[PDB]
Amino acid sequence: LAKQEADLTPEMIASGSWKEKQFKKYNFESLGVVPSSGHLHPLMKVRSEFRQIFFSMGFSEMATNRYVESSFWNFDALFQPQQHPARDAHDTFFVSDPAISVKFPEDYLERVKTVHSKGGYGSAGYNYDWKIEEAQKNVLRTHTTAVSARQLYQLAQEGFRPSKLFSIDRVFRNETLDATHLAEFHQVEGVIAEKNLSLAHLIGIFTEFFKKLGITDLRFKPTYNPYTEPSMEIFAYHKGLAKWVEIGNSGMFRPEMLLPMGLPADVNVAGYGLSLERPTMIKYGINNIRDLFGSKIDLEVVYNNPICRLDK
Amino acid sequence: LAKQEADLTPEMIASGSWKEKQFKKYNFESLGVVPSSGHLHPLMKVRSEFRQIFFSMGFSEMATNRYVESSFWNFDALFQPQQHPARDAHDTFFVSDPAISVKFPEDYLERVKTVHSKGGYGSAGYNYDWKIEEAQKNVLRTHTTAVSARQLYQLAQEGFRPSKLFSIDRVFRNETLDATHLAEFHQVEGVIAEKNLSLAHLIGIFTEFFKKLGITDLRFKPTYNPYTEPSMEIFAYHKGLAKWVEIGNSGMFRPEMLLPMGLPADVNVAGYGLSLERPTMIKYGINNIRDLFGSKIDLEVVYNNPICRLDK
Amino acid sequence: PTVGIKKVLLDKHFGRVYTEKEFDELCFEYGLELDEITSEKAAVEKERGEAAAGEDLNDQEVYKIDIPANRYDLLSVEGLSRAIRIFKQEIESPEYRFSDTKTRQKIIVKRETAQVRPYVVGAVLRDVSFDSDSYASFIDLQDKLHQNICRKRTLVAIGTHDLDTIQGPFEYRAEAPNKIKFRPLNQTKEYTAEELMTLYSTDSHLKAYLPIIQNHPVYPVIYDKNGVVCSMPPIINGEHSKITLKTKNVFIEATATDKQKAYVVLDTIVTLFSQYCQKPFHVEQVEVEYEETGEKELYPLLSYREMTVTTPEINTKIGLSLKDEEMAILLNKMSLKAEVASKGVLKVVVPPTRHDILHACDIAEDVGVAYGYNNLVTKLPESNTVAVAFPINKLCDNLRIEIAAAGWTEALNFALCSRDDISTKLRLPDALSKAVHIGNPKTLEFQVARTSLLPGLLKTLASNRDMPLPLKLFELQDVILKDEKMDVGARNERRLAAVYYNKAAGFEIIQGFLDRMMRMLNVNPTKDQKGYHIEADENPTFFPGRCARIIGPNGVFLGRIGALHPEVITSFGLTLPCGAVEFNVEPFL
Amino acid sequence: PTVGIKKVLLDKHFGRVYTEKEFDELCFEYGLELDEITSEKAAVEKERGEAAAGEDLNDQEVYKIDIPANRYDLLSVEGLSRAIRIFKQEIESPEYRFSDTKTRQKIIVKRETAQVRPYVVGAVLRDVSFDSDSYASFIDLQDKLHQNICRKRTLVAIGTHDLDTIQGPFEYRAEAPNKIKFRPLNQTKEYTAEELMTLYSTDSHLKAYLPIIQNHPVYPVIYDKNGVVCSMPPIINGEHSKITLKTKNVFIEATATDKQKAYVVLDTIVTLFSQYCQKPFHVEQVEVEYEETGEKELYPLLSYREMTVTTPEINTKIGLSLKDEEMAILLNKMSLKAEVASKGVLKVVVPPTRHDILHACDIAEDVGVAYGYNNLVTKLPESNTVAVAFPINKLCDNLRIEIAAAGWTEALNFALCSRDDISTKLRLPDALSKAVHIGNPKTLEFQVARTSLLPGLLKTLASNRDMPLPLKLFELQDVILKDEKMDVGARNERRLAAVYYNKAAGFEIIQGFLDRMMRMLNVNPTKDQKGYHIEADENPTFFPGRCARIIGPNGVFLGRIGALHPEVITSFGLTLPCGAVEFNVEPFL
Ligand SMILES: [Mg+2]
Ligand SMILES: [Mg+2]
Repeated sequence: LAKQEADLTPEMIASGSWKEKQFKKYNFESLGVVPSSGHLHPLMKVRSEFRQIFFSMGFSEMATNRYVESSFWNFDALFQPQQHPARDAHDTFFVSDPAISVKFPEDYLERVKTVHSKGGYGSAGYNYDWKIEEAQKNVLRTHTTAVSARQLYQLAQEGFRPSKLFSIDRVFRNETLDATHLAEFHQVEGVIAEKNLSLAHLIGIFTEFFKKLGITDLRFKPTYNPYTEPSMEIFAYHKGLAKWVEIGNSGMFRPEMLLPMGLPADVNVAGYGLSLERPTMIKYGINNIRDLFGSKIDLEVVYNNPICRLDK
Repeated sequence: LAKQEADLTPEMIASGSWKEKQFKKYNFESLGVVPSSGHLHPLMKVRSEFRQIFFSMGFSEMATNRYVESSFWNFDALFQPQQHPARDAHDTFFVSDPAISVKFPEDYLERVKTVHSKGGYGSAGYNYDWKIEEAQKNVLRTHTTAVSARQLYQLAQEGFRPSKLFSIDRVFRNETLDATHLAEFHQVEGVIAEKNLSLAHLIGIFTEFFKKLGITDLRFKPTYNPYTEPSMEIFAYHKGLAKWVEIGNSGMFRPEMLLPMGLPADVNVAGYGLSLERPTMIKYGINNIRDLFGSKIDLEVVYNNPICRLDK
Repeated sequence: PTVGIKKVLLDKHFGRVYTEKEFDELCFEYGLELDEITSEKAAVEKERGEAAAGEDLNDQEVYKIDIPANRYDLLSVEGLSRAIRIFKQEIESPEYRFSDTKTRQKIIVKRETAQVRPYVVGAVLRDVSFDSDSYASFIDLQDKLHQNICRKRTLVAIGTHDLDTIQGPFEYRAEAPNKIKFRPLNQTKEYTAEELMTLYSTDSHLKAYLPIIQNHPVYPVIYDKNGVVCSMPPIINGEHSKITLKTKNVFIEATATDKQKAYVVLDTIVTLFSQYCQKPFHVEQVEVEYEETGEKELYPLLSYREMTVTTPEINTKIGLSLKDEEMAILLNKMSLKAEVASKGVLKVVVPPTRHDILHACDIAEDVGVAYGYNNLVTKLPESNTVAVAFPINKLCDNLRIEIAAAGWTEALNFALCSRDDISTKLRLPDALSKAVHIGNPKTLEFQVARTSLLPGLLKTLASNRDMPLPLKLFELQDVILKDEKMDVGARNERRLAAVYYNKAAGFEIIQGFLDRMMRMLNVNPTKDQKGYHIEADENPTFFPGRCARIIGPNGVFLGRIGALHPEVITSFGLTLPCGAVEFNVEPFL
Repeated sequence: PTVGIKKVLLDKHFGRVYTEKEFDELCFEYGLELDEITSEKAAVEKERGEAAAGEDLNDQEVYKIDIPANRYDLLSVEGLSRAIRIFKQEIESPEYRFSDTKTRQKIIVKRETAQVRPYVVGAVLRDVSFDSDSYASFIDLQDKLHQNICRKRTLVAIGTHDLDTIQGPFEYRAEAPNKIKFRPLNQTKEYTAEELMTLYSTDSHLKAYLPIIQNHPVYPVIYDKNGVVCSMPPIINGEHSKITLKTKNVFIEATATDKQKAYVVLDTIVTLFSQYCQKPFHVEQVEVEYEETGEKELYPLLSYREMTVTTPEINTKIGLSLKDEEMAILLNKMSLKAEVASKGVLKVVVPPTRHDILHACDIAEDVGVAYGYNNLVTKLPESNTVAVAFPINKLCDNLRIEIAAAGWTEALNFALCSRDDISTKLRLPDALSKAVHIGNPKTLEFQVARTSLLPGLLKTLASNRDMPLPLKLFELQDVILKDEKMDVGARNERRLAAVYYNKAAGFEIIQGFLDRMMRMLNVNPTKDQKGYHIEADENPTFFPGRCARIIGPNGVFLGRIGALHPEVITSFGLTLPCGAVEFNVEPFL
């Protein structure tokens, strides 16, 4: 062919010789050179979006860099009896070194022991012998409600004021090698504490929260949770399978884990929560979670990842 | 020297020959290779930070892609008389093509004309002959209060509810070639509308807003503004010059530009505002604004720009 | 807990045949969940894998139903059907009473038993009428209780015997291992404790229960009057006291170290299966006395617990406006007998079948389930608490983060410019017909408002010409266009523009940027009206043969891309080839 | 408006000598602003530039004071000093009245004047006592009024004449240009209208005022009884009626097309300079009649305006709790005479010097200025309306955006790992002394919690080994460490780690990443205890001679950086050189 370069040389621009020579036809059906870019993680993008939503609704972030936790805050402070299937060693990691924690607020621990072993505050308890040596043990936290209990106790000690808090962090559960679930997963939780709070207010709050996620119609089913009463489970219609699918849960904490802290009798604390991997898998169309989390992650999924338009 | 390469070859790692040959001493006083990165603009970073602060305080963003505006909304709707130095052609750009806008809400325009030419709603007016041909002309907006007036009228038409709004966009002023100021600048404004609002509430609101900016102690000075009464100007102590420096302004809109819209007599609308270039210049240590805005921008400033830790 | 129940058994107990959808809706209303449906033939066929096919069992369907962990009376069809039928207001809630008997059974506890298993309770069911299905249900209930609440038989153990095959006041001893010898269940010859442990060491089902009392110096044991080993808890029962379908009287006993769970388990068992008695819902008591202390107790308890709640608190916690009588009637559907004492105060009586009611909040959840969670009127938060962003700004911010990640630097320019920049330098003589003109400028630079973002980027390149190559600047901002249909005659359009300045500015370099920007917006390169594409075009401001027009979804024109004309380059002072792209981003909103 | 006033004149009028700081504080209290201080000698010296030095004027200092645009009585020292002294409660507020006179001046308006300048007002000041300074102030006030409110004399024009040099009832005619001829001010020979326009065409000061009435067929003119041209507004006055220091009576007139601004200007002028009269604060009226209509008016007005406000509205708008009497006394300091009628209702009388009080809100601003804006008790918003982020998360997010911009891909790994990964593969035999051990793992992979982020990145590299090079992964997450001083014995530390995997992994490539990360955190590479640096170190997990320790501000150890040992590479399955860096990011918080 002729001098038909894909571009004009600077000499041609300077001398004005571009009007005497032909140029090569360009194939407009092809694709260009892919730029070398830096990428984020889809789970981190979803976490940032959730944080922005919580900030826009008026929630203050909590400190959740407390993976190792004593059994007192994780179980006993939440009114889970020591001899029930909830506190089983089959699904909870136990720490051997260090094994025990010794320093606790004595008065609060005494009140917790009294409510567990004899009852009170209009309750009946379990009339079993509460043992301190059981609460001494250290475990990896199975849920973020321990941090919420710590924050509520701290708020009650220094005077009460209405509050809205949220947390998004890892939790650990003891599971065998399978594909249904992993040993660690990120849990999103939001807590609202104020006077004369009702279940309808909570319904409206998470209805608004899910409306910002692109979900409009919701249904509710009764369920059971050890530390919340009443409790419910949220379902949304899915057109890909044409059926109702569970999406999250909520509930109001029991008075037996609030009055010993010191909160006023007129204050109701409610909360709701969900996971983080399920919405990400639904949005981005991901089948196997191990392709996204862990050492077996597929980087091609990370590279070709669009922005998080979760409202779409 | 010896085979003292700066690195081990993959052959050396595979064959384990790294323990028979010396390596070259590395100068730890030097610097490494600068990565090729993409950069943002400091003004855009500051704008994003301001947007996040406004969202965290509960303000809803407004639509400000309306550079060209009729003189009715820009001046007449804000109760600025047509024969006063405020509406001078010396500092306002005027549009020649297109020149006029014809479609206005007739009833609202009639009420505005009545209040301008005769007075009412407990006011005295200016008893001058209001001319529609003056309001027909199109200008480039000199402030973002026109968008606020549009939003307030729309809110009043469809029923009132407490609201918090904000806007950050360009405004235009007619200036000669100098160094003190430019013809365009970004103006940050926030508006709060609710029942029985007081000046103390506004003081608290912008006190919190500036506390998130790293400014603690403030002082107030009386000032004059055509469409707000009472009005004030905010000063903060500066240690670099050891003197008090003006940082922003605030005020509550006049009843003569609210009652014709249709707002209830019990609703008070307040607002505050500031610029965007001054905090950026103070934070990043920039002397000449033209090195940051316009076609004469210095890219070395953009490249070596740290993140916006405005709370620091 | 998961309970498998035959479909025909469900039809018999409920009284009507339910389809799958009706039963699923009924489960959704109450809180249960229909996990799976599988015929018992197919259940055996695919229980250990479809290869191990077993069709020797019933071909009737079996439903797997999930039960709440704190509900104990829903572990068998007898309690589940009763609860559901009371919920739908089919039958009246039963009442449990004590049957008068002049001769009560007696258990005497020895002192040494305080070392291992210090607590024991018991009850008697009289005139039973077991059949093929009720016996299997009776065994399954014990299995579930031993697997869930008894904590793998570590805390509580249950034993059942025939009351007629044995006789006399029973004794609970803790003799030495070598002092006990009897014939085990399903065994021929007799064994001692050590022989029994050796025999069951290699077993599978009973292997795990051995270490419970393996290391203790003494073993628990139960004897009748005539020195017959009734059972050796918690390991196995006695063959002489085996219970079969011909039995008419059952003696139930529970040995435990935790006293409360024994009460719960005994009450659950004695209430679930008291209907099969010849006199329905009637049990006789058993007396237990401890020799060490000399105290006497009677079992079972059948505890009805009285609570006092307040209506305003329930309404505030739930978010309703129910009256006293409405709340009482609503609670009557949940097996709770509620009675109004005065205004705002309600007296509730919890039956023995409900051992999960500790606080008033449990009653509140009951009154919320009876009313229905989908009939609550929500109350949304106030508008001035939720902040809504402007959608185009949010999209632009998210896109700009990715643009920076790609390696492009952001710039900023003025909105006002001169006529020569947007008309003559761009080789567009007619461009002035669409721009907005300014009447009174103070300089020969603010004549018109910009219609394209290219001149700003080109001038910024001209200013910073001495910086090292390549220079990759971008800008996404508004442009002003004339539109007659608008209120004022002009409108703002958000556009994204980018340039690539270097000694070589091939079409591929900027085409890749376009492709990446499209990928980040989740639009695939397809020609089927759902994706974007490009096609050849002619435009004065772009070099011939290197200009293309961008068509987005639904055949919408978006912008342009290509190499700039040499005259456009020289009109801004530049001297090197530059590639450019500019397109609208409002359609993607 | 900016007003320049001599310092000695300020001292004379105020009554006491103020220092610069006292005057600046006084301005800050009331709302003014002291722009600049310059002696009139220096003012002339540097007015046109320091090169054009003029020292022929007074060496006394002159203050430049900024005046609010809606305040008209503060345009001269006479009004400014009066307002400030009333504000500080030094003197009583003056009262303006009318002086009785049996012979009033008269102005007769002709019909043709309705074509150009249809409105005229007037007043007379009697028994004036002007001196050197008051005359200059009188001229300066007229200059300011003509420059600001009169809109460059387009709307209103002011003229002053000596009442004794002229006599007779005045007439306001609109004769033709060729019908008027007189001697202009500061001129020798007489001129006509056309000659006057030709003469002033090339002038500078009067050039701009000509096009006001240049094209009209007729020109305004004022005549006395004896056919003497008093003035030709709005161009110039008559030489015969010039006013000098010897004048004892002044006639002030205003010609306008806008009727309200004429009232405002006349009231301002007649109130500011009524103190210099032999009878202070007393003016006599002038009658103006229109021939076309036959109506008669008297001027000036001296309008006292009565308003009725409500105390609760003022308190709600301002945010106070003042009583009625306190608010009245507070308003009395702002030249307003306030009187209480009943409870919650206040009657206010605005004097003619205040022509900026239109609505009650103006009174509210007055009551807020008198009280003081720094004495208001603020009321902060509720805590559950403001959202506060966790600082480390915010810093990490902002830093991660820049890390992505640099070209590094993010990864994610598990928190739990095995002993071999963190102890043996990293060539750290003692590393187990600091880790946290797990008691009951279900697999040989969850023995301990991770103490370093390197194994996760290395395993992720191993999985994706087949992807094209180079691979640049990063991760900033928490690690668990054992600490005895903690509540539970362990703590979480946020660390940032990054790797660079390629056939060549020079120290420079990762050192540049470290430098960029430090730059984005605003820390310079200095050795003066305020910046970061690196120095040689020995560590088993890094290759000898390529390991360094990072020292941050205040000599705080941060982490490590360098090339990994070949054994560490081979222990994870990798086969190519890799560079790594890991450091804490909590000190930068
Ligand atoms: Mg319940
Ligand atoms: Mg005022």
